[PDB]
Order: sequence, then C-alpha cells, then structure tokens
Amino acid sequence: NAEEKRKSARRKEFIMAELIQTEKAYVRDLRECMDTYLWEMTSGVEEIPPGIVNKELIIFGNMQEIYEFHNNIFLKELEKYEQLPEDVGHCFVTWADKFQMYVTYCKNKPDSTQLILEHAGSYFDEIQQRHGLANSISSYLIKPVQRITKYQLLLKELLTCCEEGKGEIKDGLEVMLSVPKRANDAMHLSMLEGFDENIESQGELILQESFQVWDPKGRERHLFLFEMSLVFSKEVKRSKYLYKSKLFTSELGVTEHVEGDPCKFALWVGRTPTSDNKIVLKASSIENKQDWIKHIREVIQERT
Amino acid sequence: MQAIKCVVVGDGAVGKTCLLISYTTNAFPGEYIPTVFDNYSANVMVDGKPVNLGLWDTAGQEDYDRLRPLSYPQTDVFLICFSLVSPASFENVRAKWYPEVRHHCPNTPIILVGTKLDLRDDKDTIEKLKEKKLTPITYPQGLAMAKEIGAVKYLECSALTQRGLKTVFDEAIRAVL
Repeated sequence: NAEEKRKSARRKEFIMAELIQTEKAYVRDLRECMDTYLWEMTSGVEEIPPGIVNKELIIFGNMQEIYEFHNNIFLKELEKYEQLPEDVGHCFVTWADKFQMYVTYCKNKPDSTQLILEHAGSYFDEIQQRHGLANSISSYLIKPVQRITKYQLLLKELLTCCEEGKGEIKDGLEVMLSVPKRANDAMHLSMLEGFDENIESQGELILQESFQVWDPKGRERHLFLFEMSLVFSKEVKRSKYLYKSKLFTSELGVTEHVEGDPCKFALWVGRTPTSDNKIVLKASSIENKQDWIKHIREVIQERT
Repeated sequence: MQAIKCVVVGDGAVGKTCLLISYTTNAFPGEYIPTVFDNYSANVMVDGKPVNLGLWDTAGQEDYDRLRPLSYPQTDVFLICFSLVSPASFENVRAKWYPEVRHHCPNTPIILVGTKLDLRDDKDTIEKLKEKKLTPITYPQGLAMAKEIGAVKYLECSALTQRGLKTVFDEAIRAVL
C-alpha cells in the first residue's frame, strides 16, 4: 500500500504544519491587539469616553493571561513535536487545566461586547483609522473563541491519519472537546436567575440540556446537573433561567426504560420509588438519553 | 469606503472553509483543504462603488449553541450555506440556522447558498444517496426554501470549479448597498 502510506504521511505533515503556522498567527494577532487598542486605553494620550474609562479588564478580559500562556509556554511545546505529529496530543494533556482560562474568557464576552456598543462610541474606530489597521477591535476580541474550537478539528484530522500513538491523540482530543463544552456550560449557567443559594455550594456543573417534563402534561424544564444537586429551571423571555426546583442527588434514583416512548426516562426520590411521584423526562434522542443516564448514575454512585 | 461584514453559517459538511479559501485565493486548495480560515478583509470594487468586505468563518462552532452566536452582533450580511448532496443540511437550514440567525439579527439580510454543485451530477454520489433512499436537492427545492425563509437571493456555487462563486459575494455586497 504505497499510495496509502504516501497519502497518510503527506496529510499528517500538512496538518502539523498548519497547526504550528496558525498558532503563530494567533499569537501575532494577540500581540497586535494588546499593543494597538489596549495600549491607547492604558497609556494613551487621547480623550477616553467617560463610560469606558478604567474598564479595560472588562473589555479585553484575561487576554493578557492567554497571550502569556501561548507566547511563553504552549508554542514552544508545539514546536518541539513538529517532526513527531503522532505525539502532539500529549502537549494537550500536560496543560489541560491551563485552558480553563478560555472558560473565563467566553463568560466575559457578553459583558465586554455590549459595553463597546454602549459607551465606547467611535473610540476604537478612530484608533483603527489612525493606526491604519485592517481588523477592528471585535475582530481581535473574537479570536480566542474561534481558536478554542479549532484544536478539536485538527486533532480529529490527525486521529484518522495515525496508525500508532492513537491513544495520545485520543486523550488530547477528549481534553480539547471537554474545554469548549465547559465554556458553553458556563455561559448557559451564567443566565440562571433566582437561585436562592450559592452556585459554588453545589459543586461543578457536569451537564445541561432541555427536556420535556411531566410533573407528578409535558412542561419544558432546563436541567443543570451539579455534583451535589439537580436543578430544574424554567426558561422565559432574552434567554434567562428561572430557578424552579432542585433535587438532592443522594436521594435520587433513575428508571431507564419507560414504556410508551423510547426517549423517556424517570427520576424519583426517597427510598421507595412509589408511583404517581415519578418525574418523567423526554430526551431529544437516544444518544442524549443514554448519556444523561450514564452521567446521572455516575453522580449517584459518587454520592454513595 | 464603506465596511461590510459577511458571516457564513452552516453545517460542518457544507464546506464553508473551502468556499472561502477558493474565493480568496482564486484557486482550489487541492490536495489539502485548510481547516482554519482567519477573518478576512479586502477591498472589493462592485458597480463602481468600492467597499471593504470582511469575511467571518464559523467552522467548529456547530455543537456550541452559546459560543456560536458571539459573532452575530453587528453583522452586515449572512450566508446560510447548505449542501446539495445532503438533505439533512437542507432541513437544518429551516430547523437550526434560520431561527437562530433571525432571532439574534432581526434585520440582517440573508443569502441562501447551496455548495458542492459539481457533485450533483456524479454517478457515485447519486448511487450512494439511492442506497439510503435519498436524492440530491434540485434547484426548485432550494428556491422554494429561499422564498420560505425570506432570503434575499438563492445561489449555487462550486468551490472545485469556481462556478458561481464570484457571484455569491458580489450579490451579498449588493444586498447591503
């Protein structure tokens, strides 16, 4: 299979080269954004609008943290494995927690963006006109959000081309799929309104999804699965969640198979799963139902 | 020198990244189709009215319903792209993309693009779709869906042969003007 080997090696080299040469461009764009728009706000001479003064941390988030992570550590690691594309996933395992900063960044994106269109006015447009930059401020700001969702695609491409070392690539792919999932979960949780308790008191969020719930007719209840609770919340008009009820996971129990529909499963509380007090939830697909069953059972096992 | 922003939205298999690479580089990628397409901005002269067109690619943001709409605010025009050899994307156009785009941007114009025009007449794709009781999307179906979602214009393009690819962005620019 000479053709197979040729295609595999050529595509692998192309993917690794793109992985390095786009990381370099991302670092360059972050540096330009820091040295062009942020610098005017911090150590500039122009008249800052009254509504955006002393608020550069809100607008730019922790972009400086991301830059100092990529510019000093991550790129040097990605350049080490340029001749060994099969092990690049390892670089995504050692610094797995270091990407948690991205989870922060997206959470600040709705806060920052509105501010630019609420009090900045024509400040950054005038800065771009004076500096003669092609990109606007939002074009630079959106870049980490795009970049966190590009590693998974490259890892998937490298997954189908490697014959050995598939485990390392698979682990890196799992990490780089988990990170955007947590970023989306945090943005969903940020709209939870009315919770009369402490968010951190419930542990970490694990899953969130919208279901049809029959209260012991089907009513929509977005569910949040924390390590110590399950929160049923209604969704009302924007997209804000109203805290409706919670169930302690230790007392929770699951019925996996419910007759009449393959997408329904039951949750109950108390020692005895007595009838007429069963919360019936209809998943959107078989895969969603199975994943929710597995995660809920894992939570229950953890609590005991 | 008016600045115009164009955001492409579609499923993963539609082929938006290649759709943009072939337009910007004026050549099909060839052996390797790029995975990453950084935001684009260039001067385009249309009808004696030069503009600065910027192109936004939303690849990799399909399975993230909250990270995805971060690029929607302040968008001049949308390109809702589907594939002509995959009716699933054609249904997701009216199921997923149009409701979200019209919810976040109630007044932004939309152009309905159908990609992979070159594979429509292939005798292998047709057989593979027949094995699953599927047929390629014809032009009248695309036109009907474009009239359904109130899109400004329905267009078909092919990144491999660049047939109709230059007209898509010109029509998108002309929609704003």
